[PDB]
Amino acid sequence: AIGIDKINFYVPKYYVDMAKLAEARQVDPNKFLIGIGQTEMAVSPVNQDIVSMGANAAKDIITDEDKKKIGMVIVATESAVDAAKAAAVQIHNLLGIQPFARCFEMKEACYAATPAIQLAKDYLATRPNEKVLVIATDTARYGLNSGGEPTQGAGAVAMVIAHNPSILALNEDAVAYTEDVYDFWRPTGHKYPLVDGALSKDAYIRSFQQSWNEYAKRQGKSLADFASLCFHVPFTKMGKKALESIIDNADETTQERLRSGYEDAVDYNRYVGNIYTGSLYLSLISLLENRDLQAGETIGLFSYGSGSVGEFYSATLVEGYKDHLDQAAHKALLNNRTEVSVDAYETFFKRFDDVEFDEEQDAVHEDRHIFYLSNIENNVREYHRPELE
Amino acid sequence: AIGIDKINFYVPKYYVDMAKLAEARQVDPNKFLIGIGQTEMAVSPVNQDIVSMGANAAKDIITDEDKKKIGMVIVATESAVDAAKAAAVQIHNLLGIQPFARCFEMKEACYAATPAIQLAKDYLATRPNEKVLVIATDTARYGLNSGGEPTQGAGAVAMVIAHNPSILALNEDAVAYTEDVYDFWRPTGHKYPLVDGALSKDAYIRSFQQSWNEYAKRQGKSLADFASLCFHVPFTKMGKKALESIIDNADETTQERLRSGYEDAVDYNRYVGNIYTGSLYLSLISLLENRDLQAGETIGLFSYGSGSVGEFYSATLVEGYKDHLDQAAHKALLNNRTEVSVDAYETFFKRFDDVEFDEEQDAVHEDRHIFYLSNIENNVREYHRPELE
Ligand SMILES: CC(=O)CC(=O)SCCNC(=O)CCNC(=O)[C@H](O)C(C)(C)COP(=O)(O)OP(=O)(O)OC[C@H]1O[C@@H](n2cnc3c(N)ncnc32)[C@H](O)[C@@H]1OP(=O)(O)O
Ligand SMILES: CC(=O)CC(=O)SCCNC(=O)CCNC(=O)[C@H](O)C(C)(C)COP(=O)(O)OP(=O)(O)OC[C@H]1O[C@@H](n2cnc3c(N)ncnc32)[C@H](O)[C@@H]1OP(=O)(O)O
Repeated sequence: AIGIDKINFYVPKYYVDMAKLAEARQVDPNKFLIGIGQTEMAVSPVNQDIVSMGANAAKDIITDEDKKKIGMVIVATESAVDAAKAAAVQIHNLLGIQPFARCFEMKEACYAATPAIQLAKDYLATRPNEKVLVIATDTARYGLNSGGEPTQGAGAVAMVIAHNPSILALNEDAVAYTEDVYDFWRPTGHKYPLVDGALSKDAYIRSFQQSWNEYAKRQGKSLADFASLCFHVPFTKMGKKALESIIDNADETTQERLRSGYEDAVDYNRYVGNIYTGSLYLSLISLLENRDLQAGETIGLFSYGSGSVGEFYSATLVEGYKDHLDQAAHKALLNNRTEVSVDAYETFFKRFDDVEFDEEQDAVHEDRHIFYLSNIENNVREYHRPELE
Repeated sequence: AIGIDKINFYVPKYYVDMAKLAEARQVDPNKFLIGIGQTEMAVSPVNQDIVSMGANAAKDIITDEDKKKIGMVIVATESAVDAAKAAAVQIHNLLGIQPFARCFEMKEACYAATPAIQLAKDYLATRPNEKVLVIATDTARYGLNSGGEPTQGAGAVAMVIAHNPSILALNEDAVAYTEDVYDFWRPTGHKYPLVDGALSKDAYIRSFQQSWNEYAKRQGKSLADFASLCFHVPFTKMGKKALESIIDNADETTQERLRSGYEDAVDYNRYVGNIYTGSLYLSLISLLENRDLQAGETIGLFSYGSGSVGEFYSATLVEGYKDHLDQAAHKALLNNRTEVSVDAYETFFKRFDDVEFDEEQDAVHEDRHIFYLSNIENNVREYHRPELE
């Protein structure tokens, strides 16, 4: 079998409380806490870009041996910093991976990490001793006082795909569905995306229904065959709606199971926000660590990308997977963050726009053990490397 | 076997004479004609963006049946018009391909089309009744009076990867090489790339030598085993230098053959210019149509992307391939172009920057049989479809 052998995520060291944001936006806190279903929003300091967040997510899961066996490094993102040079090249360099490897970026809104791991699996079919590093990294920025502001987030998820995976085996049953729609897009030149709220909800649910129907038809499967479903989520309230529209015809035993699985799947996302390409895989991490699924059981995953493309596929938990997760490290990562006021968040937000460095405000002295953007000279980004190196 | 079943290209209807450009830039025409090795530069009218050029290259090689069997549409480019929505979705829509397919963009400077076709092959290994559509589309724009201006170009190449290919079977011998270098890049916000001419040449040649060396070592092969080599062409003279750097240690018979093959390979490129991700594949088309290679003979290909990543692989000619090429249509495509003066070229260029439509200057009435950008309303691009539809 081939699948996810290692998985880990990284989010910046700051966050803003959703109830506080609500107060500053003149709305009932519950609108955010319950309406959209978010509790804390990740805030990006200027010294963390998609390159440093991606490297930080991958550094803890690649060993010296892995550095010699990784044949491809794929970065999925819709928050690129260069129009030509793939961020995968910089991360390949920063992580010290062997030179004979392919590095490139994949793009299609928040759907990109899925074809990356699926194709990584296909690439590995004939290479039992090779591995593939896939990194989903993004900064969901809508703008201050914008309609999507409450759903903002930032982070990166790193996955090592290989034979004899310790966590999840990817099955060969994926089915995608493409339909040209303008629910969310960001033309060249625009700092923030153009959104069509109401329309983005309909497109999202339709893509899911269409992909699931085709999948169920081709595999002769039904919801009852899944221990749990894991979806892409712009915010937890949106994911709940998509689930309810599909399990509307499932048995009661199945509905209780899938509804319960969902809450475990979006646990971590409630404290980070939308991280685009990484949202589905952060939810996957949450599900695996917060729920106690049994080995051999199957999970159904739905990946979505505005524009739009949807894909439904399944994976199977591998025996002993619990021993290969980093639950303590993950809870620690989220708990070790510092809450910032809304005014502070707004200052960070404005500085990120212009990439205005400030060693004091980002408190870089505390980041000795991680990768971070230290400066830009002659249009070249310079990164600080973990002290351990 | 799996490989290229069909391949076609499209360049815009205008071009500027290199000798004319030289005179306008106050330099010896031979500097451009012999020095860099370019005769005509493709000029982009505003009604041709990467989506329409890509659709125009694929339309002539997609049959009704193909539309039903294409399960993946991959667009390689470094000239994207949206930071989130993959241009593959628009092309998928324009070409009328069946809904159950994956659509996404791949990026890594001019290297992207290669991992696209290599992964498309790995993807098809277990899907016998499916095909993949790969489209490399770009507009190489450096800026009026810039250092790279003479090497500008625009166009797209479309390839259908399938089982039992009619033209080329892709072998399982690819080896890539990555090395972080700032020879050419374009930070977000920059209209034109930042280049380091001198450095970019050495980076190119080093990547080729490192890739070739590892490939020769792994496959136990030598240049003498190739009927011809085909490489990425920023401009024909650059490819000549790279080739000369390695055939030095080759027999007289092999040097004559590879030098001769090179001239055939860059024939079409002399009249188009650099088209980034599509350059290598345009050269491949040129080689196959202008030379008379025999079935079973092997071609060695070198793909390069600044940043940088290089890959060397081989493919074998399929018996009867000549009957599956479109030399007549290609010669006609290049011949039916209209030369524009340097003044007109500069007007077209400046208009392209701001996407300022001009039905008369772009002469859209002549474009009834092709796809083209007809307008942009509310940040949404509208395209005209061939009348035959
Ligand atoms: C972006 C991607 O990554 C791609 C995708 O998945 S597309 C998914 C959707 N798109 C996005 O996420 C883009 C950004 N989204 C947006 O534009 C907006 O954030 C949004 C439209 C999703 C919501 O913004 P909004 O309009 O201000 O809130 P609104 O839609 O009015 O509704 C707020 C919710 O809180 C509820 N609510 C209102 N006041 C409340 C209160 N006091 N207490 C509790 N609930 C309350 C409302 O009933 C509503 O829930 P429903 O789903 O039952 O209607
Ligand atoms: C961009 C990608 O897609 C990635 C790659 O492949 S990177 C590899 C190539 N890089 C690029 O294309 C980047 C963009 N290009 C550039 O920066 C520039 O166009 C360039 C550096 C390639 C050349 O620009 P230039 O400086 O104006 O021309 P210059 O370097 O002076 O030399 C012109 C050539 O014509 C020759 N020449 C000069 N006058 C001549 C004359 N009257 N008659 C004939 N030959 C003449 C020169 O000797 C020279 O040839 P060689 O050096 O190879 O012997």
